[PDB]
Amino acid sequence: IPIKVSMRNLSSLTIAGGSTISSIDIPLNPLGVPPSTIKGTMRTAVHNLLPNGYTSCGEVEPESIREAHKNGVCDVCKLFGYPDSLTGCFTIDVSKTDYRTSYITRVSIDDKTQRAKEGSLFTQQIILPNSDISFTVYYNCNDERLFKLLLYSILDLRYWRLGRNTMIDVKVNNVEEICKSVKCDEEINGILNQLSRYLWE
RNA sequence: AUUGAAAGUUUUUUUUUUUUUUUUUUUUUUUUUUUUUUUUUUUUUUUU
Repeated sequence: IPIKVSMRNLSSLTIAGGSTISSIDIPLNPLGVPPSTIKGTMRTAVHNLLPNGYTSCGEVEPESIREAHKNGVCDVCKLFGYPDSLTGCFTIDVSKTDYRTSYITRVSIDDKTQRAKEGSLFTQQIILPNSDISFTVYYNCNDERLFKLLLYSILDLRYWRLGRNTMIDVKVNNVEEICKSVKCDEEINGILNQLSRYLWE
């Protein structure tokens, strides 16, 4: 079930990728925004903002993940996949490319005085705000509670940082096919309506 | 059902301080309010 999600950053969004040829203190990924960044950020938001009636490992160590999975549910961990049990649950791909770029710099003001610290000046590469990013979340499994959890994940992504504490506003450009596919629930309809438009008009 | 897997390149840092668009520069120098015009004409200090 495809989910055509369009996200537009509300600030000077940026991520650090890398390049052998680079000079900016804060690099950028050559392709743009990778699916891994989105997936990890969404998982973090879900764990920190966990909807009622769900379980989250909230662990980085795979051994700790296994220890949490000793009981063995971790609804969030099931949605994002066991380390070595399930092949997968959902996929993220980004098609749009060719973002805008500009080099800015930042300082660190002294505390005792109000002047900039001598030698605390570093630069940062950013993506210009109000730039649209479209990515599709292909959920291949067959489960409604996990699908609702994924929708809650996307919704919570709105109230969450994405790269250098940069605010974002997620928008879903498909409600008709989502309702047509399966489980056009009233709660599902309400959350999809909430995600249908930007939080900030 | 890929040899096979699951991890946000993330956190954290105010491009800030020092500096009066300031001093000097007189809206003055010149030009007669003069110029032609008669306070003039008419009238008996006086009658029954």
